[PDB]
Amino acid sequence: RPEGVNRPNLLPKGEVTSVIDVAGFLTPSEEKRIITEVSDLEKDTGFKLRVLAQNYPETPGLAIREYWGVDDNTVVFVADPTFGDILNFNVGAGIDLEVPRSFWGRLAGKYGNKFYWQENGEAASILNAVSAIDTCLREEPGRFKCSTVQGDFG
Ligand SMILES: [Ca+2]
Repeated sequence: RPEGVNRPNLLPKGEVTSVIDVAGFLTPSEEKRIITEVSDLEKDTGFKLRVLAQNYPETPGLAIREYWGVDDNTVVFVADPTFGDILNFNVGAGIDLEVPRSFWGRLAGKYGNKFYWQENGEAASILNAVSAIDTCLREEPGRFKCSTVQGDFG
């Protein structure tokens, strides 16, 4: 409970990037793979997935608002083992309209439970969750949209 953490100092230095890995969970090559996926998704759908890997309270926190221009089309994925579900999804109102709410909890259960996180490591959890979000958001509308999660079969 620190007034809401707001640390511009923990933002990356140069040009905006859609991955802030404060915690050191991802290699540069893993970061690059997420950046590619996230760019493509945004190009194809207009949805903005942004990834913040952190250990609270070492977070840019409220600083990410201006940084990423957080809006109705933004899902902020916080991966942080200090808080609750480890995999935390902050879902813009525009995404919320297209995705069943149960999806985020199912995604968190699958790739975010503490056994999966410890066994497979932080990178694998994050990468697998990014891909499942990408897949979900790209689905055509329908009564069974995102009722299953990527990897369920494949
Ligand atoms: Ca890193």
